[PDB]
Amino acid sequence: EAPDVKPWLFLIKPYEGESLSHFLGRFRRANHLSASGLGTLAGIGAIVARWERFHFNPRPSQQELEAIASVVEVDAQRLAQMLPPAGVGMQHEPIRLCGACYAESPCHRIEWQYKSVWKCDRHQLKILAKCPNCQAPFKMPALWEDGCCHRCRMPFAEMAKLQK
Amino acid sequence: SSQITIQARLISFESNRQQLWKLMADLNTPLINELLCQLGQHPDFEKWQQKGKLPSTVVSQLCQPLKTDPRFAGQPSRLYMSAIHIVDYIYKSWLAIQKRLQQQLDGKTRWLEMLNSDAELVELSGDTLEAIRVKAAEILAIAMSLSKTLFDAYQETEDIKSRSAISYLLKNGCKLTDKEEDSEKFAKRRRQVEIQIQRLTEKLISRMPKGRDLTNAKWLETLLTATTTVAEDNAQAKRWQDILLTRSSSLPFPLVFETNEDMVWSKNQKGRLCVHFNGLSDLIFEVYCGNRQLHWFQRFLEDQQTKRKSKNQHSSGLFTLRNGHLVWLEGEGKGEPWNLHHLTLYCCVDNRLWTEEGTEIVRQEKADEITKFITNMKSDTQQALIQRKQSTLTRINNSFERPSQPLYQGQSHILVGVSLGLEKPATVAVVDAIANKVLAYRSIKQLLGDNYELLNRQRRQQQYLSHERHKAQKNFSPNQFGASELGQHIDRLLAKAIVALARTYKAGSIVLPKLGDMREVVQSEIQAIAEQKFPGYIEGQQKYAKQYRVNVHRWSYGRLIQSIQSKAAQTGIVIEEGKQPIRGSPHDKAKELALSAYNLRL
Amino acid sequence: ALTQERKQEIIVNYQVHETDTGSADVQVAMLTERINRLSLHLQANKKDHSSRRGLLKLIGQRKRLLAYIQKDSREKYQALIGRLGIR
RNA sequence: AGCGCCGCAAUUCAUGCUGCUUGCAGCCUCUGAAUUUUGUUAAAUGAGGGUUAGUUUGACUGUAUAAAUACAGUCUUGCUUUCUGACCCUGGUAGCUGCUCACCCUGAUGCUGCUGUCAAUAGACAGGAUAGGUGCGCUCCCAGCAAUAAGGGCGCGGAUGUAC
Ligand SMILES: [Mg+2]
Ligand SMILES: [Zn+2]
Ligand SMILES: [Zn+2]
Repeated sequence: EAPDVKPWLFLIKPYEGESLSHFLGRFRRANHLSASGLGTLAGIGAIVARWERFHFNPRPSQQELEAIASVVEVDAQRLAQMLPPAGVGMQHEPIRLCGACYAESPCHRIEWQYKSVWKCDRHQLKILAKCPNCQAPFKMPALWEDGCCHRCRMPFAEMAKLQK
Repeated sequence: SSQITIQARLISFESNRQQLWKLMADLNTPLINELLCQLGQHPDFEKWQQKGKLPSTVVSQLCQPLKTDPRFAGQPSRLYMSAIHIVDYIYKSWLAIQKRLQQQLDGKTRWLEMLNSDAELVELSGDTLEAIRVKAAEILAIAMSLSKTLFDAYQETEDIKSRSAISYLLKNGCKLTDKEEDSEKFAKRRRQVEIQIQRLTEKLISRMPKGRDLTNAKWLETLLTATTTVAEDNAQAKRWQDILLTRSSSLPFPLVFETNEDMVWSKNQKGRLCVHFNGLSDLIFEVYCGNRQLHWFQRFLEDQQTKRKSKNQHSSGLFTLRNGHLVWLEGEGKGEPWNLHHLTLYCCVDNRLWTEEGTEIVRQEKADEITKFITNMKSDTQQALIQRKQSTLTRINNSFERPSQPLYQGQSHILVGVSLGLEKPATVAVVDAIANKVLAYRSIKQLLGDNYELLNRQRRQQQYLSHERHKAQKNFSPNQFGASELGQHIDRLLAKAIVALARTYKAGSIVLPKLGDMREVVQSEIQAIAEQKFPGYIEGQQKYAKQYRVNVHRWSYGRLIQSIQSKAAQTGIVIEEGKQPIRGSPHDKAKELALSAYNLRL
Repeated sequence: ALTQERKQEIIVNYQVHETDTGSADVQVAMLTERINRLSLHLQANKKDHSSRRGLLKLIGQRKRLLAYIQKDSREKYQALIGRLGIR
């Protein structure tokens, strides 16, 4: 062993509005974990691959968030802030993006999936629901490694000027 | 199980059939629907669920003001009475189901609390395992019904040592065990109980009895709504879809005639047996039956004529006919419904009333029951009830002069055990219990004899017809069929074979296993395994052992038990219930089932 | 089934402009024609569960489109449902 | 290949047979059990759809008998089903109407699979349950298709505030 070392893992700081799908994707990339791997590591199994698609029948339970809060050092109350608050309706399929936010903070925001959200009040821009250059839909936020459209390679920060 | 049904087609000219159809479909079934609706809204409905019992008269009281409502007013008195009986039996059924399910949920919730692992039992007792093992040995030596006695002992003994010792003693099947607890087999056994509690909790969200709307007005108005109106949200549109997919009820509720003399039999000049019903004597229906049942319908006239010749000095309490159901059977093709559908009468008879010796059995059963009633029962109408009971008790002594057939005599020491299994539906052992020897085994193949090929046919058709339905569903084709009638045929062939063997060896009884609810056991066992194998993957869990779970849901152990009970009662062979051992082959299970039922006689 | 002439007449009547062929208003007008004809069919053909499967799809499709239009503009939405005769 | 079924053959055996001693000891023809092989000119299974108020499976009484049942007489009705035979089909003419498809890749409990005249394209005509593969059959396998399982890729047009 390395003497006086504590068993450790690569951590990531969650951004102020980062979605759980985006967060788990970064944590998985930081540790080169497959989606099945993190679920086995937390012991919740295939559930992680389901959450990364925003498939929330059922929602992330107290048990499973506290389980993920054992391998991720982020506490379960902060993990619950990566999800819609109680009774806020959300949509999983059309993945959406502000772009002007992504130039400031490279994360998907869970509020971009709310059924009540359509503009960024900070930027006063209509949030995108597909790539404005090539019309390809955005991939699940767990897969936003490159920070660009997977088809035409336009960076999300440039898509800010193609909004509203 | 001496009650059986015999049936016949009822034939009449069209205006009689049309008049009856309109009474049933336009008045009687709407009345039943209204009674079901009002009864499900009654302020005592929630306390009826707690008792599990309906008040004896509440349906009759609700029907009284409806008998003169313009929606329902046009019916004979016995059709209102029939509607009352339909509704009353529906809720007697439904409240009995809910009551037992609730007791099951409460019982297993207590078991989940008192199912503690030895690691938990060490902390919760504060004693070493050997110390609680000794304390369990004492508590067993006092409780020496043992299971219930330990469940009784657990509740009020707040002493956590004895309470834990009872928990340890119950975990092992009411006995001591030296061997160590396999922690994963315990965790699985705990998980099974949680699944069972959850599945019981879900079954207790049963719907109230839905009725039969034959107009389907709700479907058409929902169609007009959903096509011309914006849905306020997804939940309204889903409720619209759920209505639009609901299939229409074609047929009214049958009529029920609980008074056997409300069917009045006659023979027309063309020599055919005829019947008319109290309140509808102008509608003569002609009996069209198989000869294999004709002797019953002839008996109904002879019983009626006997009591008329004696000026009612006989009792209809010994009439072979018990009650009738009047049913429309769905016809193939097209027409007006009174022409398309076939009017059918189902008569309950008690098979014992065929013979004179069996009638004497029923007479004593009637006399004891009525003498008990008259003694315990002691208003003007309640005194009239006593007088009718006393008239019955007097008149059942008058004989109908029925065919004499000496009752079956079976040796008390000879038993037939019937092992029931998923792979081998029945296996029998004839045991001479005082000799402790098997007189005969028979396999499933020997029981079916020349019919044994039907058993492979059933398996083959169940596969084939399921796949043809699966293919037909994707086309929205109506041609969806199944093997239920072949399965019923097989169970009746087995029942006759088992009883014939019992007669041949002069067995005193047939022993059948208390299987319990095999489907909920298997379903919770497999789910507990699958949740370990496919953690967090529901579809993987549901695919796991899917065909075994299907096979267990098709296993017709209840239908086979029922067929055996009926055939044994018709020959006067006693049915006994025993515990089927899990060890051994179907032959050994049948032997030990038989011998345990003998030893369990006390 | 729908004729090309009735189809193109729906396009022309609900178009936002002469080359608009796919705005949500045109889509709900197309679906409203289909739903009206199929409702008349199912009133007569209750056992046509194959065709009933289509209705539940078509009603859902129009429900999603109208909900989309309504939160673009209640003025356009209310005007549109009034023209189509939808409550 | 895999899986199910079918018989075949083989071993062991008792619910089979033999015996006096009636509880035991032999045996494997019969009648069965335990699943062990194997697909053969074998013996068994075999699933395209449809067609009768079809026949036999009854009731009572007497006689006989160890039950099981059997014989004789009288009466008889047609219900709801399960098989075995035999026979008929591969449908027609108008309406209404769903689903599917820009295109490409993968291929699903997807679709199709018979015979023989004719016939390059196209299918028609006449046969017909012998209907792709094995003893038989499958959602398996083979061949073609696959838009009408899921997915993935990627055009121009409309729309682009989450619907498409
Ligand atoms: Mg959507
Ligand atoms: Zn923004
Ligand atoms: Zn792009």
